[PDB]
Amino acid sequence: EQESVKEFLAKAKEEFLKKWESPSQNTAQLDHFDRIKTLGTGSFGRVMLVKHKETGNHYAMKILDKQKVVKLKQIEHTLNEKRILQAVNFPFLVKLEFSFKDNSNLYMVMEYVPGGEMFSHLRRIGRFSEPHARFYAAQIVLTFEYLHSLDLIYRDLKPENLLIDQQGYIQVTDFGFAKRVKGRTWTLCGTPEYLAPEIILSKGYNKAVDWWALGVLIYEMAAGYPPFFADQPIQIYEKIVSGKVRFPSHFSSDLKDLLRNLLQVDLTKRFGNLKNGVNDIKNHKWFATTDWIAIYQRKVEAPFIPKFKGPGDTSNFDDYEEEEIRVSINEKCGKEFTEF
Ligand SMILES: NC(=O)c1ccccc1
Ligand SMILES: NC(=O)c1ccccc1
Repeated sequence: EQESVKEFLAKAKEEFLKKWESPSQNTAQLDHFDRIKTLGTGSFGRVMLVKHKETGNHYAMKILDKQKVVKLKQIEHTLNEKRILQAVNFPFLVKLEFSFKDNSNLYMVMEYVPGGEMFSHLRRIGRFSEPHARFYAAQIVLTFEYLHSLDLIYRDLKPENLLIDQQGYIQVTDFGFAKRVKGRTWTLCGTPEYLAPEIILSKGYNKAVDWWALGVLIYEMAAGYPPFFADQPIQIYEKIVSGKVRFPSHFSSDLKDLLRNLLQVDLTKRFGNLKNGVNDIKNHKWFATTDWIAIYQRKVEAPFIPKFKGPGDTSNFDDYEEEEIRVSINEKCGKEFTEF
């Protein structure tokens, strides 16, 4: 690799480790914000559009219920999420601006991206052309090069976690499954359609699972649907481990070849996990038109720009029941979340 890239990644790791070793804590509080709208929901939390009352800035606030995190055995994962997010810095990662906790909840306040999820745009248009899919894929390749060099595995690549910003670039959100890992890790987590075979088979796995997920994402972007689909998860898992994928006829030969090497069931043969690491992907003929430095510098004109009216527009997100956000008079799970 060019020394310029080596030195960049050395500095990136230095800066990450300084924040990793001394995480920021308790940098705002709930009554600093006005609640605007629910942007998304899950089994143990929600994401809200909020406005800071003194500055007028909008943010997306992820709120996790401590008692539900405990019950759903997500304690370590939520601590990972916040500790990693407060320590990273890359053009295609959403920025965490504040974090704090109270008697009931954990709070992560991040930059609001009004363009919405790639998922919505993909389903609205049907599929992306190869150039369009390649523009997004290149950003994920660089983001994984960054994360993996910090010994981080992402573990939740899917279109819902990729927001499209005002310049049409990706900002990856939701680090709920991200983890700092030297060697292997074992937790069953992710989203079924995107799981690598070695996760399904309960092996000790590594960063190669992210490269598998990139194969799934590129396939889904270019086809309009993911390569392994079924009504039951077990049926999805049978397809994933089988080593069989069918490509639409409109796929280019270069795209098929790249995907066979990312969707390689044998992790020891999968692109991104060989001796040349990420460069087997960056040098593949499907990426021959990609100017990697220009992508990093956000100098490439994007395939499209989401339509939105301003930093408070929620039109690109959908409508959810507006539920109360209660804070108990008594502290819950204090010990479990001491480090948050
Ligand atoms: N009540 C509040 O201050 C609040 C602010 C933001 C989100 C939810 C609640
Ligand atoms: N950062 C955001 O704008 C965001 C929006 C919705 C869900 C998650 C994050």
